[PDB]
Amino acid sequence: MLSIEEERFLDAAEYGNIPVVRKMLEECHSLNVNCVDYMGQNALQLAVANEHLEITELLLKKENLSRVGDALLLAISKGYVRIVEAILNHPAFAEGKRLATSPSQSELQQDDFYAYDEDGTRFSHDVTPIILAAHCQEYEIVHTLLRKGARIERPHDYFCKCTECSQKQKHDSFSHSRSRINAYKGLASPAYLSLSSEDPVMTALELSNELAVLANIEKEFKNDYRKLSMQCKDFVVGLLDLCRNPRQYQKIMKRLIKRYVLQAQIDKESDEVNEGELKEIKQDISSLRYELLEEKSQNTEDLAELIRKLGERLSL
Amino acid sequence: MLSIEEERFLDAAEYGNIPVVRKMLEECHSLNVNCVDYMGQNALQLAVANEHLEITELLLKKENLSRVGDALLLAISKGYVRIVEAILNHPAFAEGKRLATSPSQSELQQDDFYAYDEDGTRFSHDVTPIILAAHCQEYEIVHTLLRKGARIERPHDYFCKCTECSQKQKHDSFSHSRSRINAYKGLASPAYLSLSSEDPVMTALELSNELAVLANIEKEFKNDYRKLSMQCKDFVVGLLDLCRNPRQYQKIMKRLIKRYVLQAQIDKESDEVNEGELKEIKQDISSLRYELLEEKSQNTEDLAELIRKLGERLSL
Amino acid sequence: MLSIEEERFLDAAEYGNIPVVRKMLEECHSLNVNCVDYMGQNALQLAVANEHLEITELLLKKENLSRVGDALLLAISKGYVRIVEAILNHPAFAEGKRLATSPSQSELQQDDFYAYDEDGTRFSHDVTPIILAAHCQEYEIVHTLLRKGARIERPHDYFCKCTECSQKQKHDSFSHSRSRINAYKGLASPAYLSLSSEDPVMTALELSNELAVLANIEKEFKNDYRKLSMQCKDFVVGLLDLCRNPRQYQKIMKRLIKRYVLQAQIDKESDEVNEGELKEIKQDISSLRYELLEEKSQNTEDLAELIRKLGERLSL
Amino acid sequence: MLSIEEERFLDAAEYGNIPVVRKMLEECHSLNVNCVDYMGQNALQLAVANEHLEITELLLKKENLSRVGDALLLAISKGYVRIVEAILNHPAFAEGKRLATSPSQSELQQDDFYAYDEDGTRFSHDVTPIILAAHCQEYEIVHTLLRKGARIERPHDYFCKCTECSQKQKHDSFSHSRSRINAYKGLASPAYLSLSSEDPVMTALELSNELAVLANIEKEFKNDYRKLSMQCKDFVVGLLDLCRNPRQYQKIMKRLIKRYVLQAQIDKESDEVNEGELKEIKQDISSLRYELLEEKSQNTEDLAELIRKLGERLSL
Repeated sequence: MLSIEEERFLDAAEYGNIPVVRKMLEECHSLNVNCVDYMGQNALQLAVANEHLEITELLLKKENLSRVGDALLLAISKGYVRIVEAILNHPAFAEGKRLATSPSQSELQQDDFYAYDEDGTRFSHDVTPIILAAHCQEYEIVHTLLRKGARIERPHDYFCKCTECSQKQKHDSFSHSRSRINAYKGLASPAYLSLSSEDPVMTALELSNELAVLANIEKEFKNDYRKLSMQCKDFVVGLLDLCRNPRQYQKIMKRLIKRYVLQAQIDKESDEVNEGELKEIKQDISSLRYELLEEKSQNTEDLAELIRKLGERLSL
Repeated sequence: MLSIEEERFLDAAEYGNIPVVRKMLEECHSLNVNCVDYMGQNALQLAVANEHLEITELLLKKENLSRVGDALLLAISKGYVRIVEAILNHPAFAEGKRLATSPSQSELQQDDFYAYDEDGTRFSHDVTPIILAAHCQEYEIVHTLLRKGARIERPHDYFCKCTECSQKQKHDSFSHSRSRINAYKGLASPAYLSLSSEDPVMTALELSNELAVLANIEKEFKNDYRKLSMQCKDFVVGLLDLCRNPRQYQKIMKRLIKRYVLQAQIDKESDEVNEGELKEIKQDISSLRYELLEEKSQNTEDLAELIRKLGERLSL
Repeated sequence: MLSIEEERFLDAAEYGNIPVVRKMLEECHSLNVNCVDYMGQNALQLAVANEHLEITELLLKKENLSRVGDALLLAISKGYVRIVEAILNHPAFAEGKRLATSPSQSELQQDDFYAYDEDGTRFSHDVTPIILAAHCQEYEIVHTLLRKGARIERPHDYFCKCTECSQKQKHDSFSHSRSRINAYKGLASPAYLSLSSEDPVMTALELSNELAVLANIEKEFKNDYRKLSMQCKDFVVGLLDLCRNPRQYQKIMKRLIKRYVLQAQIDKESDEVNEGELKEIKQDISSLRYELLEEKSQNTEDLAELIRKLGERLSL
Repeated sequence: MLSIEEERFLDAAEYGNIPVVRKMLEECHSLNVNCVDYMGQNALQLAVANEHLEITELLLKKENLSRVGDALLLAISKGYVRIVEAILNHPAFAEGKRLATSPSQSELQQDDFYAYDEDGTRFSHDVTPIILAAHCQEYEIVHTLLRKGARIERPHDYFCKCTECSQKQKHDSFSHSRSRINAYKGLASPAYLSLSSEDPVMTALELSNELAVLANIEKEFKNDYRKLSMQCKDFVVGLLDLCRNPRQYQKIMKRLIKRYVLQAQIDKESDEVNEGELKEIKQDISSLRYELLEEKSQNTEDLAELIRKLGERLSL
């Protein structure tokens, strides 16, 4: 099943045995990168799912064997930012990986024998931030390149083929659950009020259909909350006048962008507390533990070298 | 009542005085392992109930005097995993201790003059994980050997004798509260839908009796939540078709196992916060405190040795 | 108002500048122990109210000037235990300070120009644990000596004089709010069911009066919760039989003591989280900060001494 | 967009790279203080909004380029105290900056191209503590100088001009939301009951107007809660008599000040937990990480110097 070195390396990747991870990796043994436990653990997914930044850095140093897609979906599926910046600095990125032109075949950084598929066999990596409304990740993605599928309503060329394949329409309502959350339309492309006011007529035309109804009604609710929240955070008369309707308009829009984003980040920081955040704090404490103890052992090794030098001097 | 060394050793076992625990244990005094305070504290139960992993390792190094049963029931009664792996690596385990063939007599790793009996004088150690739905501990136990009592409904050979003894039927309803929680039937033996659908008829036949009624009704509720939750996490048509009803079936079942286990672990990590987790964090901080301070004292001792060597050189 | 050394010493007593507290105290300046800020802060009350154990130890080393009563009432008014054990090891204790024979005059370890009076000008120190139901502090106190006022109902010798003085009857209902909470009657003196069943008739005789009514009704509720909770945690028939009514009786009573105390400590550890616990965690982190940084500065001082010795050797 | 040193300095100002902040600042490069990211981040606002006290100290050491107004509004908008004391020790303060005599023009320590305006283009810095009811900050401010606008009801000299300018009346109701919260009237100027009883007639005269009604009704509710809370915390008859109506009166008022402030601080410390406090704890852990690791690297540098000295001795 599992050798001794595999269990050492996997518990090291779990619990922040960072110098032990070093002394396992820089030894040239048959290290067997991508060892999987009873579930999909993959020795890197554990490092992402437990806030181990430098372990992910050391694993991305070895670009021989990896599974980067589930790693990025873990790092976005929770509120991590540093791990996302570490994963995006990789030669399988930087205008090498897009989302629009893609068949049903799987490949590198598309999960197969996955630990978990997030939400579908055809599922973009810019869909996970918007369902979670994580803003800074969308800054990073749209600053790279806006990754939106630009969904289409029945062209019937190859869309009818995928309609005849399987339950694609769940992914259709899911793709419309992309385009109307707070974070992307608060960051997409200017005159946000125009796009916000062109959404709910389209989702009511979706409500002409009768399959996924209440979800689209909730999307209309979210659009209404957007409109009211944009009407709330206004002080002077000109703010209200251009919320009702050149350079000053774009300045006022950027001001309301800043206000809505910062009040959304305040509203995220006034909630209850999940246990995963305490899991992250415990892993921080354990990483401090192993780093400080084994670098103190390195200090004792340097003192032993100095003692050997002094003993060689005293023997002389 | 208590000597000075006993109070030192007990507060050391409480609060993570790990090098003080070392300098007490490796001295060959009359150390009096298994000293008990005002309640059952036992100098090891404090280490388990306060997240002190290395103290439990050092105490399991001395296999002279111990009380392992309450230690394992503490380590499973809370969400500890490392302490469970430390306790199970012990010569009172590894196919040396089973659960089925057992009389009413107590023995080693069966608590007597206990700090606490968990739920009964005849109570298996694989019952505590399932009431708490801790998954990884059940992976470890069933990977050792599935430990289920395989309960029986009135054979009247010796079961009638224990019926005439005492209130065994509370333990009967308790033993049926084992077999229907999420974690074990999500991990027992394949075609989980068959076992889940054979449960509620049997618990309705229990509802023919009128002693413990609402508990069995709640078990039927939990089975219904299982069935609906298994119907939720499906995407393609074949998933729904084999949830409705060879190799592909077993693959689809393992996929749904992975999905349900990971969404259950996400649902555990989105709750409120008990104070015992902050107790664990405070004990982590205190363990860091004592480790770093007294190993820094060891560093000063090494520098004092180097100073004595340099003074002996300068005197020469 | 405040000199520079006073502000240094007060912020040191707040935030865990433990070696700075050392280098202020062991210097023989006019240190002015008991400096008070804008409110009652007293340079020791800050150490108690912010979890600074070693600072309280160093302040109790200097027994020249102090204010111990408010310190003990802070340490009991929150859930501290180590600070209580540190304060009780003091020559103003250990059968030197009692609670029954006491006039209205204030003295040492009775607060005057206090930061705060807890609940009254005549208020025992064993009343604060029972309102908070902190168990281990009551173990320590009753193990020293049970400190109960043994309240009396209208003797009219000097009780009528204090009745004619002021609103003593608020303290009368408060003194009856001592004697019926979970922790003391779970730890007072055996046959707890007898005392629990003799309480509510007496509090109904208090309900014959009409001043503080709903409080006494709530005390009767708490007594009912006690009786039902004692009826819950029973397994064998003999437990129920002696809960209904020699050596085995005392054994069964001690078993139910252990069970009720441990389930009460579990029920305390499953609640929501107040911000004061995070204040304690932040003060732990700051204490680690200042200890590790300034003892690392001591290590650099020792290395500078070794460098001076090596330079004196190389000059030779 | 951003150079390499700018990204290094900004992530250092975020995450507590305190010796890296030192080695960036004390190098005499074109460091570009006040670099702004995608939103207003300003390299100091990140240090304030993430609990980095020594980074704010090092940034206030360089008084060349700064933005102090948003820094103080961040430090007061959350519950920080040490950062407020660090910011107020600055030559743009100490009776150099007032609040009453001020036109509509912006200047130093008045935000422009701000990250965020808190509540208005004319908004005093003593308004943020009272809406948050932070007590110690108001002690510091009123101990400097009470900063209240002393609002006026229609003088029509220049007040009518600002009435004709814009929506000033939102700031009028906001300025009345200053003067009636718990913290300031619990700390303003004696006979608090007189001011508390002169408030609600004035806010009912505001309720003669019909624009902001329910807010003023809530202010009357808060005044009623004040009056009832002051009536609660009384024990002797004289306390009730002077709450109903010389030296003893002022003593009793100061006693009730102490009692109400300390019970308000207890009521703040019994709430649920926001995630921003865990953000502060994570930043404490990361600051400990970088400090201890890079000062341990300094210790290794000192040992390397000692090794070079010993090698020069052994070569001799």
